[PDB]
Amino acid sequence: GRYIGPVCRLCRREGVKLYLKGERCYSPKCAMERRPYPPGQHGQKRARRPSDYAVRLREKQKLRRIYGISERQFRNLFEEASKKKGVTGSVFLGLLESRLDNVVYRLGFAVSRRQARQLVRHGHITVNGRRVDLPSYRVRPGDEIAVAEKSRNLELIRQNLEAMKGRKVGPWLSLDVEGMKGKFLRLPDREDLALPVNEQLVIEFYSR
Amino acid sequence: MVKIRLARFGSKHNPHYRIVVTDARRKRDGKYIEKIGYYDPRKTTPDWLKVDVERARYWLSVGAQPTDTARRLLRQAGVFRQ
Amino acid sequence: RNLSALKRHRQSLKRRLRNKAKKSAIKTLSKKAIQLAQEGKAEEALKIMRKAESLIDKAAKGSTLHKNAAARRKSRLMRKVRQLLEAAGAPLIGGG
Amino acid sequence: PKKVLTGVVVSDKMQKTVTVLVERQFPHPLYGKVIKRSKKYLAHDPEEKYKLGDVVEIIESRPISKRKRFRVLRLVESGRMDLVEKYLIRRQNYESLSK
Amino acid sequence: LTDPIADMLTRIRNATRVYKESTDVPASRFKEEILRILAREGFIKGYERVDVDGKPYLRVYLKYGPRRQGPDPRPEQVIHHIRRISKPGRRVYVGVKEIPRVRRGLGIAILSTSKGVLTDREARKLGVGGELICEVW
Amino acid sequence: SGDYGKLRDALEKLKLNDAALTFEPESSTALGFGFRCGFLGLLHAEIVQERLEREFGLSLIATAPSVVYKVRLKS
Amino acid sequence: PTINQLVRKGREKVRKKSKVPALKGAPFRRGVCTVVRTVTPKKPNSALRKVAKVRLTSGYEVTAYIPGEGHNLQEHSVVLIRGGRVKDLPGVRYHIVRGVYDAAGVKDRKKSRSKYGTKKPK
RNA sequence: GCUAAUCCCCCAUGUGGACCCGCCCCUUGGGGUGUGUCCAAAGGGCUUUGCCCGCUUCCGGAUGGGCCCGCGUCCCAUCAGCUAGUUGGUGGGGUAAUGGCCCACCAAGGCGACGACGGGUAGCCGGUCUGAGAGGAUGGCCGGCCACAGGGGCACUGAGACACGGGCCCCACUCCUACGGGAGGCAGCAGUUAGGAAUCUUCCGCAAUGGGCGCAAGCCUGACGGAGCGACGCCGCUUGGAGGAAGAAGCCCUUCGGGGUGUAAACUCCUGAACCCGGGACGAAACCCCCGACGAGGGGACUGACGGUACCGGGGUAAUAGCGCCGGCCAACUCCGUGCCAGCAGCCGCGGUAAUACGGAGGGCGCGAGCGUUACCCGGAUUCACUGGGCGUAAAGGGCGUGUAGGCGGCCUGGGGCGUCCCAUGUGAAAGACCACGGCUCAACCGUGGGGGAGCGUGGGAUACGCUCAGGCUAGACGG
RNA sequence: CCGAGGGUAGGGCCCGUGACUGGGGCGAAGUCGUAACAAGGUAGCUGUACCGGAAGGUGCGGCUGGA
Ligand code: SF4
Ligand SMILES: [Mg+2]
Ligand SMILES: [Mg+2]
Ligand SMILES: [Mg+2]
Ligand SMILES: [Mg+2]
Ligand SMILES: [Mg+2]
Ligand SMILES: [Mg+2]
Ligand SMILES: [Mg+2]
Ligand SMILES: [Mg+2]
Ligand SMILES: [Mg+2]
Ligand SMILES: [Mg+2]
Ligand SMILES: [Mg+2]
Ligand SMILES: [Mg+2]
Ligand SMILES: [Mg+2]
Ligand SMILES: [Mg+2]
Ligand SMILES: [Mg+2]
Ligand SMILES: [Mg+2]
Ligand SMILES: [Mg+2]
Ligand SMILES: [Mg+2]
Ligand SMILES: [Mg+2]
Ligand SMILES: [Mg+2]
Ligand SMILES: [Mg+2]
Ligand SMILES: [Mg+2]
Ligand SMILES: [Mg+2]
Ligand SMILES: [Mg+2]
Ligand SMILES: [Mg+2]
Ligand SMILES: [Mg+2]
Ligand SMILES: [Mg+2]
Ligand SMILES: [Mg+2]
Ligand SMILES: [Mg+2]
Ligand SMILES: [Mg+2]
Ligand SMILES: [Mg+2]
Ligand SMILES: [Mg+2]
Ligand SMILES: [Mg+2]
Ligand SMILES: [Mg+2]
Ligand SMILES: [Mg+2]
Ligand SMILES: [Mg+2]
Ligand SMILES: [Mg+2]
Ligand SMILES: [Mg+2]
Ligand SMILES: [Mg+2]
Ligand SMILES: [Mg+2]
Ligand SMILES: [Mg+2]
Ligand SMILES: [Mg+2]
Ligand SMILES: [Mg+2]
Ligand SMILES: [Mg+2]
Ligand SMILES: [Mg+2]
Ligand SMILES: [Mg+2]
Ligand SMILES: [Mg+2]
Ligand SMILES: [Mg+2]
Ligand SMILES: [Mg+2]
Ligand SMILES: [Mg+2]
Ligand SMILES: [Mg+2]
Ligand SMILES: [Mg+2]
Ligand SMILES: [Mg+2]
Ligand SMILES: [Mg+2]
Ligand SMILES: [Mg+2]
Ligand SMILES: [Mg+2]
Ligand SMILES: [Mg+2]
Ligand SMILES: [Mg+2]
Ligand SMILES: [Mg+2]
Ligand SMILES: [Mg+2]
Ligand SMILES: [Mg+2]
Ligand SMILES: [Mg+2]
Ligand SMILES: [Mg+2]
Ligand SMILES: [Mg+2]
Ligand SMILES: [Mg+2]
Ligand SMILES: [Mg+2]
Ligand SMILES: [Mg+2]
Ligand SMILES: [Mg+2]
Ligand SMILES: [Mg+2]
Ligand SMILES: [Mg+2]
Ligand SMILES: [Mg+2]
Ligand SMILES: [Mg+2]
Ligand SMILES: [Mg+2]
Ligand SMILES: [Mg+2]
Ligand SMILES: [Mg+2]
Ligand SMILES: [Mg+2]
Ligand SMILES: [Mg+2]
Ligand SMILES: [Mg+2]
Repeated sequence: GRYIGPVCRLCRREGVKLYLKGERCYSPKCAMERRPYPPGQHGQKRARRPSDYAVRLREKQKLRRIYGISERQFRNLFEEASKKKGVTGSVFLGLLESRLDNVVYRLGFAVSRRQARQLVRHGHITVNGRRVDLPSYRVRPGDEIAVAEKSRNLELIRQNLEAMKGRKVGPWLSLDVEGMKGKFLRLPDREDLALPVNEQLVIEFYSR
Repeated sequence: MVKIRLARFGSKHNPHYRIVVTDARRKRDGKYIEKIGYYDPRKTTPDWLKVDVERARYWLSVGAQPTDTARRLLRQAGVFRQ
Repeated sequence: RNLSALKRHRQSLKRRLRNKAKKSAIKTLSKKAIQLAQEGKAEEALKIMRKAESLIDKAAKGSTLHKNAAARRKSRLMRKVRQLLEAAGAPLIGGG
Repeated sequence: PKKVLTGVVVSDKMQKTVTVLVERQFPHPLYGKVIKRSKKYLAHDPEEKYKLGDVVEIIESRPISKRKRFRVLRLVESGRMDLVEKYLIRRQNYESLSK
Repeated sequence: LTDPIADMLTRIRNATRVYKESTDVPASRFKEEILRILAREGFIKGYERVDVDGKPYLRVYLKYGPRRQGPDPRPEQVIHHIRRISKPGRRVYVGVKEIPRVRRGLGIAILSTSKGVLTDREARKLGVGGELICEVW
Repeated sequence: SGDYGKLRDALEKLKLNDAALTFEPESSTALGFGFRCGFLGLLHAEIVQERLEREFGLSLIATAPSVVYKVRLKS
Repeated sequence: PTINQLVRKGREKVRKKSKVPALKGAPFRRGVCTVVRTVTPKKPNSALRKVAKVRLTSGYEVTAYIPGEGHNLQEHSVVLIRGGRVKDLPGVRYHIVRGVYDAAGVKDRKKSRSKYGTKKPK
């Protein structure tokens, strides 16, 4: 299945925080605040003018690791954006951003995307009342994503939810703290996510 | 003779029949003369049984013999309703 | 090792004899009629033609002859006979 | 509809039969150019009233023999022996195409 | 002369490229219909019917852009491109749904239709197709 | 040769009822692809070859047997 | 050519030739080694390249390459060949597959073991 | 020898129907009519001066078929000539029916460079794969058609067969006799064996859908519904999550200062695949019975192979990772070993004692229940070029004329309206592709709806260009 | 009568194989000479003819891709 393994090494290679952990990420304990050069024996040697293939490859790998997705699933979502009408880079981000495990993390039920994945997978999340443990679920406009209340009094969710008391959610979402519930309003515009990714490079990757 | 019967479509453990007028001698999923309605026996959707009442009586009037399950579904659509 | 396909075989044999016997008479009486017509002899020709017409149409109640098989037999027989008579004429009793 | 074609009698030689050479035009499926194709039909002439050079119409019909299933419909033009001459030359050119 | 129309297109092409004021093409009423469109769209100034040693010709009046700056001051052409589509070797016919769009509408296609000689845009407007004569841009 | 096919087959097709027979391939400049066979006694060897010949129509030759000598040179 | 010429004569489809006819035309073929020896390569390489002549089930007899360091094949070894020439050995159009029939895996191999036919070591 | 019937035959009745002849309409044998001849039938249950199922003849319908025709359907021209039932005619035979399908007789015809005949290969289509399209490749599963049932012939019975699990004969093979003769046909489902790189259970159930027979109860149904096995393909899911040192050990590198593996581990917290307990399906309401009338309508009961499965609730454990690669193409580099050896290799090429290219190691890159390899198809290959190529010297102008078929053809008018363009209409099955929505917690998969076109048929229209016909012109061509 | 097929005799095409034979491709460091590339030491090439271990030589005419 999904990757599982050291993730700092991942953010180090891509040369930017991928925020793959939530709490330590915004700390000075992060290897990126700490040692921001790619892993292994050669991270500290001088770079070499990247080939243009590598620049697109590293840009695609960047966007994908952010969301913790397989290349199989990343490739299918990109194919749908392409075959779909409308600007492919944006519909791609939308299609990625419409993911269940992602909307859970983005809402605040979980501190990191890997945790939201486990939150969805362990039964702790409901789409419109019904329990939905599939992490790749396509959340749709006007869907109510909530915490299954037979685990509403759960020490992780309470903590992380209280941490949202105050914090804002994206302009495309809503969140009833202590309702423990949220709405997907519309699918996000490209401007809404401030992603460290030139997604058109991803398009150029897959058109080789 | 000619028949009004169910042709199974759908997938495994997901039967979706078309109610269908065809020659008796074809295999049940083969070429049929006309599709006069459908039928989802698990009622997974609001309208799990459509029948074009006019055509059903036309083939009825012309000699096409409904089975039994098709007769019940046609009846349940008031096709025989005098 | 069995069937009721043996039955169908046995029954088929019975019917084979029945069809054979009927089609034989039909061929024998038609010929006799056409031979009488060729000599004319028209009184006996039309009589045999009528017993041939009879048999032909009795063969086509069942399986020995198709309707259109009897009609073609009857057509050609009534044309051989009549035309042979017409070459010296006089059609006596029943038939035309 | 029974098919109706127009062509020229190219052969008389047969009792109650005329060979009607029939031509058609169409764009090549791949190269688009307009090309001509042609096909000889043996046509039923129950009164041997049709003869060499007769541009005629033939109509699809119940089979009359082997390979004979058009009847001549009506005459359309007479004495077009140029059409016939084209055919025959083509045939005679075949004498030189051997080994 | 195997293709008069082609010959006019090449008579105009060869003359514009040397910046002739005019060029004569032997007369035919079909060519006038084509010239008429080139006039009506401003690819040529116009034409008149002349006598050249007692024979009928069509004097085409050619048009250029302004004299240019720099090395090589030769003006831009108005007729950049004029080329035969349909030809005696391969006639080319299109239905109304297959009328091409020459240079995203910055060019034209001229066609012969049983409703007259038209451009791509009148063809589509009168709902007819026909023989694709040339493209010009 | 290349009755070899009918020989390797005869051997296999008979082993599956002979607990004692053992065979395995070996080559020979003459006469080619054969089999080095273990038997449980001379009379057992006589009976196998009689089966091959009389029930499989095989004409063959019993030889040898020879052993894989290992060699150590200077290396 | 002219359109007319193309109508008269068409274009010819170009038809690919098999580099691997003895397979006929499967992905692999079984066979019995008849000769097992070394062979030398052509310029600019010098080696004692390990090789088998193989009599195939397809009726063909071909020389196949024995990849990897060391091998256990002798005359009368049953073997499986895949497509693939060895460029230094004109005539050698096929590779024996290590770890199938009587061909052992490469001993002590730790890298690329799925080629060379070597199980993951404990 | 006995004997019954819905078995067979004969007589009768003739609504009708068939056949000969005449006449009318109609136009290939379509329809009407007259006379003559000829042709029918069967009984069974019951609650019984009525119902149910049968039955005979006829017309029409519906469905399904046969036959015919236009057009499209691979390679070789180093296959160029082919044809005597051959091509047509007359009359017959045969069939449901046309036909040289068969036959007799007569004529001398038929076909072919627009590729006959011969060879080779091949079931064909909806589709499938690739492709920007055009095109190319393909025809497994599903749907439609065709063909075949050990090899070959044959007919019988029948609405229908020249019949996979019917018959007859011959052959090959295998197997049984008591020695006369006899048995068999898995290209049905399982399954065996052989061949092979390689392809599954001698499973369950007729609960559903569909078929046959029966008034019905019901019976049979290896169709089918399921379950099994195989990562074969696609989709979904897990092997954890958060915290956690300027940072353990081990290992690798090192200018021995240091760097790396690495927040990775440990360890803290908490979540809870597996598993356990309880429940537990949808798919199944008809047939049937009852009221009504056996109808419409009403009411009612029966029935689950899958399966105690899915799924729900409760409890509950930190719980498989691999494979390919790291000279360039191409993403990823160092140490050691080896020393044109052993080995790598898709191409370029690498190895000759300091190898980012061999082998191992550490690190790294890629993908992840997969990853690689071999085979093959389309692409990249405008490298067969219709879209979309070339030929002075790169491959490529015929040695030069003359000319046959063919291709192509200046300027003007009319007729036609074949090509071409337009509009309407029919056909273009279903599945699939596409769009939309909807159902399985998602997706795969499935459902409903929708738009399809080209092509071809019909009808109507147009006439510029190409064509045809008729007629002109003088500029091309030829003549004096 | 026709008729599966069996048989008899004679053709045609294709595949496999064959003593021996022809030339061809290829193969790290064999032998002979040196024909061509620089008037390559006789300008080259060329169609044909004849001759010679081999490249090649020569004749006849041609080409310049030699002056
Ligand atoms: S910690 Fe810093 S590095 Fe490690 S994951 Fe969060 S961001 Fe990426
Ligand atoms: Mg692509
Ligand atoms: Mg007799
Ligand atoms: Mg005839
Ligand atoms: Mg070397
Ligand atoms: Mg080398
Ligand atoms: Mg390995
Ligand atoms: Mg009685
Ligand atoms: Mg009677
Ligand atoms: Mg004859
Ligand atoms: Mg004669
Ligand atoms: Mg033709
Ligand atoms: Mg075949
Ligand atoms: Mg392309
Ligand atoms: Mg296939
Ligand atoms: Mg099929
Ligand atoms: Mg068999
Ligand atoms: Mg048989
Ligand atoms: Mg048989
Ligand atoms: Mg047979
Ligand atoms: Mg019969
Ligand atoms: Mg019957
Ligand atoms: Mg049979
Ligand atoms: Mg049968
Ligand atoms: Mg058959
Ligand atoms: Mg069987
Ligand atoms: Mg089987
Ligand atoms: Mg058996
Ligand atoms: Mg096997
Ligand atoms: Mg085997
Ligand atoms: Mg099996
Ligand atoms: Mg199966
Ligand atoms: Mg059933
Ligand atoms: Mg049933
Ligand atoms: Mg699976
Ligand atoms: Mg440190
Ligand atoms: Mg350390
Ligand atoms: Mg350490
Ligand atoms: Mg350290
Ligand atoms: Mg962790
Ligand atoms: Mg541990
Ligand atoms: Mg707990
Ligand atoms: Mg149920
Ligand atoms: Mg349970
Ligand atoms: Mg790789
Ligand atoms: Mg790559
Ligand atoms: Mg690189
Ligand atoms: Mg390697
Ligand atoms: Mg070294
Ligand atoms: Mg490499
Ligand atoms: Mg290495
Ligand atoms: Mg998966
Ligand atoms: Mg390719
Ligand atoms: Mg490309
Ligand atoms: Mg191409
Ligand atoms: Mg071209
Ligand atoms: Mg080129
Ligand atoms: Mg050259
Ligand atoms: Mg050249
Ligand atoms: Mg020349
Ligand atoms: Mg030349
Ligand atoms: Mg000339
Ligand atoms: Mg000419
Ligand atoms: Mg012409
Ligand atoms: Mg003209
Ligand atoms: Mg027209
Ligand atoms: Mg369709
Ligand atoms: Mg014979
Ligand atoms: Mg015999
Ligand atoms: Mg030979
Ligand atoms: Mg030889
Ligand atoms: Mg010299
Ligand atoms: Mg020299
Ligand atoms: Mg010299
Ligand atoms: Mg010299
Ligand atoms: Mg010379
Ligand atoms: Mg000399
Ligand atoms: Mg000279
Ligand atoms: Mg020179």
